[PDB]
Amino acid sequence: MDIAGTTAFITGGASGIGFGIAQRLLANGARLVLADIRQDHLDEARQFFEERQQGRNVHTIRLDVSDRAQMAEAARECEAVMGGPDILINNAGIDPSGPFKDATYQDWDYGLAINLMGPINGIMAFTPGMRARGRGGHIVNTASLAGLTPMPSFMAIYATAKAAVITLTETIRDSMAEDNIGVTVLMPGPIMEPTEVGDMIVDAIVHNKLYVSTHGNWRETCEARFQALLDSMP
Amino acid sequence: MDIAGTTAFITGGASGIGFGIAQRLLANGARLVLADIRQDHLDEARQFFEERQQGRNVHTIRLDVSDRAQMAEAARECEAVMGGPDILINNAGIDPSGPFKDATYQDWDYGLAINLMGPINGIMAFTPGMRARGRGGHIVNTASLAGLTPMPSFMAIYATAKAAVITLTETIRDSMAEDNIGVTVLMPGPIMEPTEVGDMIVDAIVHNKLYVSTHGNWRETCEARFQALLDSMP
Repeated sequence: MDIAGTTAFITGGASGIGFGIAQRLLANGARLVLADIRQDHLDEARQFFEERQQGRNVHTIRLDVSDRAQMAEAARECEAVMGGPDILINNAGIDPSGPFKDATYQDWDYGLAINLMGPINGIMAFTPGMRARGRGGHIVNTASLAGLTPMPSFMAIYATAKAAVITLTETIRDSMAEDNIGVTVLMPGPIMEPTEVGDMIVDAIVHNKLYVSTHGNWRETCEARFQALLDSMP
Repeated sequence: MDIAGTTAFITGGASGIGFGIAQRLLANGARLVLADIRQDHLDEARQFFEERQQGRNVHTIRLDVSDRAQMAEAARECEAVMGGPDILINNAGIDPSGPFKDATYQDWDYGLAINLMGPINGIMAFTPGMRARGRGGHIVNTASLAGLTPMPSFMAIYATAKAAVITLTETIRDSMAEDNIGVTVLMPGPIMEPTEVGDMIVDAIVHNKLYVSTHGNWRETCEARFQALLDSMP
């Protein structure tokens, strides 16, 4: 899809990959709504754009992506203030990792709430409008290569959630396509510069690419896992 | 591990795959605790074994695997009544499929609660004892080939949950290994006789196999997905 003239709503938008994506979407003609849990991060992020004389095209919303009522409110605020959005970037995450025997129900609940239910809540809250407005759109979900390559037990919660996000994104593709909404799952490793990731995401939105991986260092470990899965099949 | 003289706790144990696993574990010398949400199913399953003079080796518990308090109760009752368990089969599932546009938060919460949090709750409630008793054990989680091969959007919730269970099982392996507890993820297709699946699980427990797939029909479709993932990697 064409990025020019669109509005992008970006969770975890005040730092890291989310902020790199923000920069490159704005550079390609999008207006921005940055959502994040930290007030100070959001103000710093908009100040960056302020210094580049683009403050009027960036709005910020303090948001907990696990709060479904807040997510619905944010979708209405986005539409009112900046329009749309046409582009939804579900990028917020957290890392609940630690010795697996020390893991608690609270770790599981929080880990899944942000990393898995965040994107689900975004899809639930934003797609009714994205479908109804009828001008297409795009959804990017940030997963991780930790959702694909074999991971150790101290990363069980994170890996489990991010694997789910990969399959979620794959599986909703046909449903979203009915209303000309493309989907992409972003699978980072160690974050390469955020604006480089941003440009990969620009390409994925423009050309409707399902998969974006930032690194290839786990090609062989992934291949080995994939082969073991295949070998299990009679 | 040797199955003879062990106790197996099996969720969704009163029908389908769970009951086939129950049958073959008992045939290999395990005592059984069958857990299921349906009391009438449990009664029928109990009767089946009673008529084959195996009644005193089977115990039934009505259980909602998404209820953590009930799961804690079940672990206490299992240990008291039948001992152990040495073998934990997290097999309960449900399918909230339907047009993805019409999916509700309730569909997602139910789908994830049973299919993903069920096994997590089983692990959390049962593995402390399995570790403490110090005689090792085995955990089988029932996922699905739907968690691996590309699925249509109307199956998004099920596919998402089952993909997560595959990764859950992979990642916890090294933690469970510390206490000589092996793990297996079972990935079924269309259910082939349940007892045939049961024998695959006997083999997995005896030989500590990480993966069991019941069908080879999705080899090529999985290969294509895996290749697309690999191709995304720089």
